[PDB]
Amino acid sequence: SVALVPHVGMGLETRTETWMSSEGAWKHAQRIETWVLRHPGFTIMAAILAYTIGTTYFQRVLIFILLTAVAPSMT
Amino acid sequence: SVALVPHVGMGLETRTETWMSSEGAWKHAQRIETWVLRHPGFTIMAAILAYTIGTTYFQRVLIFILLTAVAPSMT
Amino acid sequence: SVALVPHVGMGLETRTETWMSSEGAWKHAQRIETWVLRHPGFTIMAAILAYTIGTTYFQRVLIFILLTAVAPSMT
Amino acid sequence: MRCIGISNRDFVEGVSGGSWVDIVLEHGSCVTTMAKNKPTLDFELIKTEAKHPATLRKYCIEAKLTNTTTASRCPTQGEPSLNEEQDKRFVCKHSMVDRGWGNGCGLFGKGGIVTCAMFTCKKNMEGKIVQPENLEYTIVITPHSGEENAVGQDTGKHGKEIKVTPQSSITEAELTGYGTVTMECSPRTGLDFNEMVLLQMENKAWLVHRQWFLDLPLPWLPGADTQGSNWIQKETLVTFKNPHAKKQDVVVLGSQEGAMHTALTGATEIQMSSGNLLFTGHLKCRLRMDKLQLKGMSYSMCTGKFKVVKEIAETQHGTIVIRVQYEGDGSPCKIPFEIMDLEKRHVLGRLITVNPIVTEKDSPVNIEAEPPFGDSYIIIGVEPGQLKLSWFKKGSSIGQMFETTMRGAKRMAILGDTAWDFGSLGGVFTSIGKALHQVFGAIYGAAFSGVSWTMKILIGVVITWIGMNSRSTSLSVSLVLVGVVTLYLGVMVQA
Amino acid sequence: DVVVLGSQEGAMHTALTGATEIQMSSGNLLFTGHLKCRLRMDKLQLKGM
Amino acid sequence: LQMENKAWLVHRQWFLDLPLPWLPGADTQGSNWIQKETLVTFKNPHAKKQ
Amino acid sequence: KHPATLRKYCIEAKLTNTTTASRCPTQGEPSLNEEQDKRFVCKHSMVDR
Amino acid sequence: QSALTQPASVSGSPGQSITISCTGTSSDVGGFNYVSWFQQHPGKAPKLMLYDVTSRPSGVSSRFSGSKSGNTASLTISGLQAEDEADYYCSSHTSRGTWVFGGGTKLTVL
Ligand SMILES: *[C@@H]1O[C@H](CO)[C@@H](O)[C@H](O)[C@H]1NC(C)=O
Ligand SMILES: *[C@@H]1O[C@H](CO)[C@@H](O)[C@H](O)[C@H]1NC(C)=O
Repeated sequence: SVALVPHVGMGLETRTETWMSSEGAWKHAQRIETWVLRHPGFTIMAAILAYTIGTTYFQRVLIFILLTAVAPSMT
Repeated sequence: SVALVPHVGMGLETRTETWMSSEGAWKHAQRIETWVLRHPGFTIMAAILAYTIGTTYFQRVLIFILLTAVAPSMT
Repeated sequence: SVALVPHVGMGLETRTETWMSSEGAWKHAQRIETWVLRHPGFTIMAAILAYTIGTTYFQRVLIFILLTAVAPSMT
Repeated sequence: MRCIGISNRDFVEGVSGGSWVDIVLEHGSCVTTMAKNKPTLDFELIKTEAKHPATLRKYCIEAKLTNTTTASRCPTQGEPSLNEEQDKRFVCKHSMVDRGWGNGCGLFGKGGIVTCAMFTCKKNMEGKIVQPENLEYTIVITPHSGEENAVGQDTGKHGKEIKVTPQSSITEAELTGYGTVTMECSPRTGLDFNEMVLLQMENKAWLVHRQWFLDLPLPWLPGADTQGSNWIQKETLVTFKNPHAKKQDVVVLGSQEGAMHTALTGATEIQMSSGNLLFTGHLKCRLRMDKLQLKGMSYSMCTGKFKVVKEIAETQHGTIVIRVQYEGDGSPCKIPFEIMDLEKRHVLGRLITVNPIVTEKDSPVNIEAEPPFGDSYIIIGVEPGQLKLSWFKKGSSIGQMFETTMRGAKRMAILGDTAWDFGSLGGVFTSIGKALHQVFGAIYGAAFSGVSWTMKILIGVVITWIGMNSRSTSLSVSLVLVGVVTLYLGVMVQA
Repeated sequence: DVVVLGSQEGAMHTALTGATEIQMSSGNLLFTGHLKCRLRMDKLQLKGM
Repeated sequence: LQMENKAWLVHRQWFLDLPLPWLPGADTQGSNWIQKETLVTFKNPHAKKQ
Repeated sequence: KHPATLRKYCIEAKLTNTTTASRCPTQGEPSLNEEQDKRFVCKHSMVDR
Repeated sequence: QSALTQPASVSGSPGQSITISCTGTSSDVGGFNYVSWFQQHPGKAPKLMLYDVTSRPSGVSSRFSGSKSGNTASLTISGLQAEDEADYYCSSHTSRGTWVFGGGTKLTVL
C-alpha cells in the first residue's frame, strides 16, 4: 500500500502545519497499544525472549520494546 | 566456436562504448548462476572437495569458486 | 549466447554418436592451450599465485590448473 | 563554445614557460584550455579516418556444401581415393564403415570410407588493415568567445577544423580575431594500427586486435583471392557425422554471424561505410599558445545596461553559463562581469569566457563562469542599471576534490601512461611519473592480457589477501597496493 | 541505437554439441536409444528338425 | 503532488518511490501504465480457476 | 508420431520502425506510443542535454 | 505532437508593438527551446525570423523579440513597419523528433 510508507521524516517540514499532523502524531502508539491488548499472549513471549537474551536490564528492556513495536508492524 | 574467443581482454579499450558491453558485462556470471541452479548436485561435491583439499579457510573458498566457475564453462 | 551453454552434460547419451562429438571432444582444451600460448604473462602470474596460495604440491598444481582453465573461459 | 553541454568536458589550466601545454584528446571527451593572457579554447577530436585499407584475410561466416561424393574400400585394402580429395575447393574426411557380404565385400571388417563436398562461401567478413601513415585525425578548435551564431558568415560558428595526419602532424589553426594556435600532435602513438584490423562484417564494422583476428576459427582466404576457391580451415565450418559406423555425411555448420557478434563483445564498433571512420581514438598534442591572443583587450568597459536574454543555467561541470544583451552607447566594449559575495567585498568566482566583450549592440553574448561552492552573486554591468543575480552551487570543495581524483584515476585507467601527457607542462615529476607508469603498464599488460574483468577482480582480491597476510611490511604494502589497483582496473574495465 | 545482433544458427549448432541428432523431414524418426525386451523362446522350433 | 482538488508539497524521491501504477509526465496517450500489478489482485484460490 | 509444438525460438530477427523520444533533464522519462505494443523492443537511457 | 495554436489574424497600427502567441504542449513548445518563428510573404518561401525562442538570424531586425512561458511562446514586433505585414508561422521540434508548425497568423499593420 501507499499508506504503509508515509511522508514523515523527509526534512521538508516548516512551521506551517503538516497534513494530518495532529491526529496522526499518536496513531502508531494507539495501534501498538490496541494490538498488545488484543494479543496479550505474544507480549509474554516477547518479554520472556528479551529476558533470555539479556545480560543487562537496559538490553532486555530495549529488546522487548523493539519486539513489541515490530510484531504488529511487520504486517 | 568463434563465440568462445570473445575479444574481451585484448587491451585496445578507449572511453567509447564497446560492442555488447552492458549486455555482456555480467552474462557469464548469470550463466554460472543458472548452471548452479540447474545442477546443485555438483556444487555440493565441489564444496566437499574444496574443503578436503587445502588446509586454510581461504584456500577452500578459492578452490570452491574456481571449480564452480570451471564446471559450467568447460563446455 | 546459446553457444556458451552446450548440451554436453545432459545425461541423454546413447551409443550413437552425438552432434559434434568428434570435433568438440578437444575443442575446449585446444582453446585453453592456444590462449596460454598467446598470453604467456598470465600463466606465469597464475603459477606464482598458485605456489603462494598452496601449502602442498597438490594444492599448488590444482589451483594453478583451475586458474589457467578459468581465465580463458571466464572471458 | 561547443565544449559546454558535454559531460566529458575537461579543463586544462596553465601553460609552461614556452607557452605550450600537453593535452590528450579523445573522441567522446572534450578539452577546455585556459591560460593567463590567452583566450579559452575548446578542442575536440571529432573524426578519425583511416584511408586506403588493404584486406589481409577474408573469413567465411556462412558456408555451403553442394556436390557430395563418396568412395568406399573393402577391409584390409587401405583408404579409398577420390579425385576431389586433392581439389582445394572440396572438404573431405576419411572414416571406417562396417563391411561384409551384405555390403558386397567378401571380408568382414572395417572398410575405409571417404566423403567430399564442395565448400562454397555465401557470406564473409573482410578483415582490413590500414597503414599508420594513412590515419587523418580531424580536430575542431573553437575559441570560447561568447559570440552567438551568425547566418551570413561562410562558417556559422567560429570553430576551425584542422586535420592532423602522421606526416603533417604540425598544423596551426587561424582563429579569426584571436591570433593563431599551433598543434604539435603525435598521431603515431594514438593507436597502434599495426596491431589492429578493421573487421567489416555484413553492414557493420569493428576495430579489433590483429592476433585475435588471425586466430579466429573460421574458413579464411588470404585476402588477395578474387576467385575464392581455396578456403583454409574449411573443417571449422562443416561437421562430418558417422553414426553406427554405417554411413558418412557432411553438413555445413550454420551461419556464424551471431557467434561472431558474441565474439566481438569488447571490440569497439567503428564505421566502415563511405570511409573508415573511427570514433574511438585518442590523440596526444602539444598546444602552443604563443601566437594566441585575447580579442578586444584594448577596449573600454561598457557603461550601459545589460538584460539577460537566456536565464542563467548550471552546466554539468560546476560552472554557470548566462546570456546577456547590451543596451549601451559603446559599440564594442568589455562586459563588466564579477562573481562576488552579497556585500560585493570579495571576488569568489572566476570567469571561463575570459574577456567577455560586446562586439555588436543587438547581439547577445553568453558567458561561462565558475561560481564558488555555496551562495554567490553574479554582477553584470556598472552601477547605473547594474543587474545582480544570485546563485547557489550545491557541491562541496572536498567533493570536487574527490571527483577530480576519480577523473584522474579514470583517465589513467583509459589512457594508461598517456594520462601524464593530458595536462603536462614538462617538468621532472611528470616525466618520472610517466616513466614509472610506462614500466608498470608494460608489466600489467604482460600479466593481464586477454583476461576478463571478473578474472581481474578475482586476481585483485587474491593479491590483496596475500598482501594483507604478509610477514614483511614492505611486501605487504606493495601487494595490497597492487591488489587495490587491479581491483579498480577490473571494476573500470570493459566499457 | 539498436541493432539486431545477427543470426544464431551457427551458435545454436555449437550449442547442440552433445545432442544426438534425429530426423524430422518425415515422421520424427529417431535412430538412437535402447529398448528392453523379454524373449519368449517357448514356441520357437528348429526349422530343419 | 496534486490529487483530486487537493495539492501537497512532497519529497521527490519519496514520490518516485510510490507503489502505484504510473505514467511518465509526457505520456500523452494515457494508457501505458507501468506498475499496473500494484493496483490489481490475481486470485487462484483452489488452483481451479484464476 | 504427432508431436505437439512446445516452444518456438527466434534464431534470426530483424529490427525496423526505429523511433526515439527525449526529455529535458529532470523532467522524467519520454513516452513513445510504440512502447504500448509488445512487439517493439524498447530501452530507456540518458543522454547529455 | 499536433499543430500549434495561433490567432488567425493580428493587427496593429504602425509604430505600435504587436504580439503573437504560439501555444503548444509539454513536448512541442513547453518542453524544448526549439521554438522558431517564420515570416512568409505571399507567394514566397518562409523566412526564419527567430529561433531558440529568442535568438534571431544575422540578417533579422532587432525589432523581433521572442518569449516563451510554460507551453506558450510569443513573438513581439515593436517598430511594426509596413514591411512587417506577412504571415507568421510558429514551429517547434517535438519530443518525438518531428516538426510541428503553428496555424500561422497575419499582420495587417494598417
Ligand atoms: C554440382 O551440382 C550442380 C547441380 O546443379 C551442378 O550443376 C554442378 O556441375 C556440380 N559440380 C560438380 C559435380 O563439380
Ligand atoms: C513500419 O515501417 C513500414 C515501412 O517500412 C510501414 O509499412 C509500417 O506500417 C510501419 N509500422 C509501424 C508499426 O510503424
